[PDB]
Amino acid sequence: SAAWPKAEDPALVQELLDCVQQASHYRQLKKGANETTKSVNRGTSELVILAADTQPLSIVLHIPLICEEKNVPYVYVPSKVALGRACGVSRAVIAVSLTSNEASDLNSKIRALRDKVERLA
Amino acid sequence: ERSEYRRQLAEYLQNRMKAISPNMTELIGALVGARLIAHSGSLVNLAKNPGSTIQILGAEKALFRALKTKHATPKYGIIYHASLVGQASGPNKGKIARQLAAKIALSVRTDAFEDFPENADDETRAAVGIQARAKLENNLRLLEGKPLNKGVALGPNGI
Amino acid sequence: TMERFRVSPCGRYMALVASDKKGGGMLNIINVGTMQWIAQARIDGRHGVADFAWWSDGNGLTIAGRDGQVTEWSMITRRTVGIWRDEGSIGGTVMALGGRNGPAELGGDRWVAIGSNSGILNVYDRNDLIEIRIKKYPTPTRVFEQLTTSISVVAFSPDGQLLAFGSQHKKDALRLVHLPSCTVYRNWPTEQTPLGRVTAIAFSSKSDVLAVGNDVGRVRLWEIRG
Amino acid sequence: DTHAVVVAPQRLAEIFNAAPAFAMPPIEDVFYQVASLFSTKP
Amino acid sequence: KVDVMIVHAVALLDELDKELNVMAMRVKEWYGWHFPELGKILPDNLSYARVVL
Amino acid sequence: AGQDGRKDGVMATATSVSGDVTFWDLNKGGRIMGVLRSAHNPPSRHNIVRGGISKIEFLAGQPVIVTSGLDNSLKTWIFDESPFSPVPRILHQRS
Amino acid sequence: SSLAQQLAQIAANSRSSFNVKALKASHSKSLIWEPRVAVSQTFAEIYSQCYEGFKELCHLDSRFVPFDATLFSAQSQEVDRTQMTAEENAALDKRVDSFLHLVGSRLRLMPAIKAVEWLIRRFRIHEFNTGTLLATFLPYHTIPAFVTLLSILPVQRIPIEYRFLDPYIKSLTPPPRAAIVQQATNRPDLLSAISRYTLDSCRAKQEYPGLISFWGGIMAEAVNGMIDKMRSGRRAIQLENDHLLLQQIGPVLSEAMVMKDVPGIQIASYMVVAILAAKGSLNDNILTAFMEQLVHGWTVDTLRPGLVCLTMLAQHRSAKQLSGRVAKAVIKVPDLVSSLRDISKEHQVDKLANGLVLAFVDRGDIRTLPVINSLLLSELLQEKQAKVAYKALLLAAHKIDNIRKQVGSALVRLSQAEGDVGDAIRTAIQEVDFNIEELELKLGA
Amino acid sequence: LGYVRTMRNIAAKELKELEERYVLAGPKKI
Amino acid sequence: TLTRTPSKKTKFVSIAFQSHNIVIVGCSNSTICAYDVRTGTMLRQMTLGTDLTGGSKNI
Repeated sequence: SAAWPKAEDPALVQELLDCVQQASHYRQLKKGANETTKSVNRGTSELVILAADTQPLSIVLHIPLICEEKNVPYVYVPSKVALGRACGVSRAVIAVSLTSNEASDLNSKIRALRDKVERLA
Repeated sequence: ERSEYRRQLAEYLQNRMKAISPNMTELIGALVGARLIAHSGSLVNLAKNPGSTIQILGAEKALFRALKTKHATPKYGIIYHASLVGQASGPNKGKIARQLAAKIALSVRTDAFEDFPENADDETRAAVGIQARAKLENNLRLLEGKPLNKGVALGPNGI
Repeated sequence: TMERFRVSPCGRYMALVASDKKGGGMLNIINVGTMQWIAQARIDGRHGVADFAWWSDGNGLTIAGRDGQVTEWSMITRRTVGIWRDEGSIGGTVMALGGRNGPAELGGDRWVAIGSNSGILNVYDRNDLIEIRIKKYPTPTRVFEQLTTSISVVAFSPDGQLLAFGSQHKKDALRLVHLPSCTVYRNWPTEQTPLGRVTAIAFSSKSDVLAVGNDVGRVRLWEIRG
Repeated sequence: DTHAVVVAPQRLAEIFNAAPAFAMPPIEDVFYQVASLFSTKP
Repeated sequence: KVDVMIVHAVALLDELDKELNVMAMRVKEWYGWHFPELGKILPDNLSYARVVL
Repeated sequence: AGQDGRKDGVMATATSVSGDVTFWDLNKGGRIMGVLRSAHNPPSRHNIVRGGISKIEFLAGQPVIVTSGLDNSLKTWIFDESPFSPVPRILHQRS
Repeated sequence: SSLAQQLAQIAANSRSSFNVKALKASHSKSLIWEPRVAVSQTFAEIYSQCYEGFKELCHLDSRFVPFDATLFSAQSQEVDRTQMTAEENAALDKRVDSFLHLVGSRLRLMPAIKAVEWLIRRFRIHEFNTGTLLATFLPYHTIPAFVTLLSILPVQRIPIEYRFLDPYIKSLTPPPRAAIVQQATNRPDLLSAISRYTLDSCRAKQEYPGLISFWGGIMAEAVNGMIDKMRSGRRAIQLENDHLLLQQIGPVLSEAMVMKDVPGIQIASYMVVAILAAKGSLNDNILTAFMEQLVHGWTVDTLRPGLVCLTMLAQHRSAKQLSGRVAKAVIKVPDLVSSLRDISKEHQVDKLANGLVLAFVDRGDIRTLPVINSLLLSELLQEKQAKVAYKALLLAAHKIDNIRKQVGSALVRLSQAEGDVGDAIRTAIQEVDFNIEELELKLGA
Repeated sequence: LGYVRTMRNIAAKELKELEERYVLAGPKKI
Repeated sequence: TLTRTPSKKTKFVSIAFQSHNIVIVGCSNSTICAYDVRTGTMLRQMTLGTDLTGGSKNI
């Protein structure tokens, strides 16, 4: 379909979820469509993960345009409710996006993660 | 002649708006949607906004004053004169402001990206705005009918 | 290690779990006829097998491996019947299985419960599980989320009626689900009903008595009269 | 075997508080709505 | 479906309404010399121009 | 009586194998209206605790109604008005 | 200040003013105009305008003519209720009540409102028949008329159940229906009162679908919430609360089902008992009681919804058979199989049908056979149900002492049933191990 | 927080502008 | 390029075709990947355990 940087590779997806979970414990992660778009417009973001199986996909199709412009990688998981309870909020997040700081092993993990995404491209 | 010209102009505006973005004019109405698109510059220029941007779309001086000096933020922009929020009340008006914000952002991305197989009736095309209309008007009638606070019923004596 | 194991209700076989994680965990099947190795089911995972349960006939056994894979692995064929997924839970921790008049070729057990690490605990139906071809994404019967931490006991009234499921990490995480109506109870357990930090539960074979036990190491008991 | 149903009181209240009492759709209609809610049939 | 029409249209409508306002008050004063009580009784400028017609 | 407290025709019945008294509203066809459950202690043959109810009087003209049992207890009950009461409340007791 | 307690008891139990100030305010409370005119509105023009509205109402609806004679005559224009005797006052009250019950239909109409305004500014209905007017306005509880009445109501005069509208009097906005239903759930008295009002109306044949819909909705939501309260866990409190709820609702429920005249209110009683058995896990004696009663009470105009209620009742039942007259009436129901098929297209009629056929095989009358065969070929029962039905049928044919000819014709028809019903029948024959051929030759010979 | 974010946005844009200006003022070629 | 594996240490050693569209590769981190070639998607990841005779965990 349109979700062309699809990530179905299982160990890849599991690493993405776990990194999100770690980042959720580090408060460096924004939960939801609207907030994702705010974070990327303000540029602070460094990676963005979406969900393929939303019913009108179009409510997240606006993100890849902006991230192609402002040059940050984005990648789709296949399961929204998995992403949601990966954040740990009990309601199916459709869009999570996690940003940078100065000195963090989490920042390192992010860099390796976006390298994996650029591999998937 | 000028008056009639404006009248038929508004007729065109509503029709052409139904032609472009049926979801949004199924939510709010062509005029306020037009004002939004105007301040947007373009449809996609709108659809890259987030929900909170749409909630306060317009009130730019007021917003940036209250932020740049840490005052209370404005609650809404053109959505105030939009049709649905007039039937709320006060604290309800704020809650409707948020909810109408997010569902508008939904509808705009929907009409702005979701393709249609072009043998597509307008109703099947605008079903999502219709859904939003229904759910949201239900929620508005609920919060309107939120009860009040039971107080102990006094009789004649203090008893 | 021989830490975790579960015995067939038929009482002939026993299943031990191989402490060797590496991309996929396996559980050995050992006859208690002669305590001999007779089978080794291997499931994929990312850490190995969270939990598993014997189907009520005995013929197969259901293996809930972490990252939510559920293998159903036969015994009479002794090859995997089917694979499907818990509906997107990050790390499965406990499963269990029970009920009556579920589909016979999956052994004839009916409700199957799966508990995440995240705390959400789903309940599925196996007559819904069939598409032999299996539904790769059962939309779950319900997706219970009263609890809020990692689920540790998930157990079944052996007459297929009550469900107990309870988290240990917070004080008093024990919730009780009626079935087949899948509604969690209200009147129990209350704020003041002494559970503790529940660590193991068990209903009787008659399913009249419930016993529960906590980190202080004490047992409580409740009659279950409807 | 069958049991007592379980309903969301928000659902029942939604049924009735949909519309004012006068010009509410007639009682057979609303009865079919409500009994269909309470129906013990999957 | 392009919306440059839309943005042009609403600019035009806003300016149009404003100029309708000022010329409506213009004709209000412009007849009020002959008949000011008309403008007093009728506040709706549209109907007011209508009855001037 | 008549589910509005206004009408008359109420009667009270008592056994001695239970300790629960019963109030009928006679008016339409003689419906039940309520049970003062366990006014006295419920009688039991296996139990040391004596129970069972001796007699009941509605005293004349007034909505008090005096009960006594076996278990050394004389209680008095009364209906209110402005909440209508199916079952009375206790307004004396001696045990 | 025990003195002051006594005095305020009297002074809010007053019924007539005695300083001019309280006189003027008591006259100036009114519905249409403002106080600052109603003060010195004298007692002609009130009768004038209101009688004009009265003429409009009388030309619309017929039966207002005795009220024209008795409550709007020029002597009524100056009758001073304040100075008659008590029995007079009560007779007046009855006339007042009957007028309210008739007029509450046409309430959204201005002449009706004017009529009530006459009633208030002359007889002070809002002060001396408070509960009735509040009752007959409660159904329209969303409307500006209701808020205005809420304004002019006297506080301590509001009946003790309806006291809960006082914060709305402090804040003149209408209460919403959830607030009403919550007070209805907590108290028995308000619910008893509403039901008794609307029962008075339909006893009087003055009901109307808006009011009935109102009453049904409020009763239904209230009973739902009440069972939500009465649930205990503890066995005895669950039992006693079942008893208690049954006491508070039973009589109303009785007359409401059995009132053959009023179709919608019969449907409403059906609705509420359906919920009652559906969520209130009740006991088979009581369930059969309700079944038998609606059996006695239904109409043809209410027949299909009452049948839906029958399905729900027998399905929530625990036993497997029906009690007699229920079977008699369902025999009397004409379009049974078609109707239950249309019902079971959304409603699962199984236990109902089982109880039917079990009662029919208990019947030993032989006018029930075509019914029996039709329900057997219906494909509505389960396999064990059809089998044990055939079993009891053969056992009836064994115990019977013509009748044998009819049961044999029925039996050969069911043995030669074609589809899965016939397969289950022949399965029942195979497990019962009795010879179809023996009975076939015995009946054909 | 809101105030801090706005000033952050403005300064971010300014760093963007200044970076562009710095670069345009001033194994690479094969 | 059909796809590449997620990680960088996943070395490929063996290849064989189950059917027309269904390729099997056996690969360094103890894994056997079943890919569908046509879309290029990852049908299933088979997996092998630790070599408990010698060291060097990854079979």
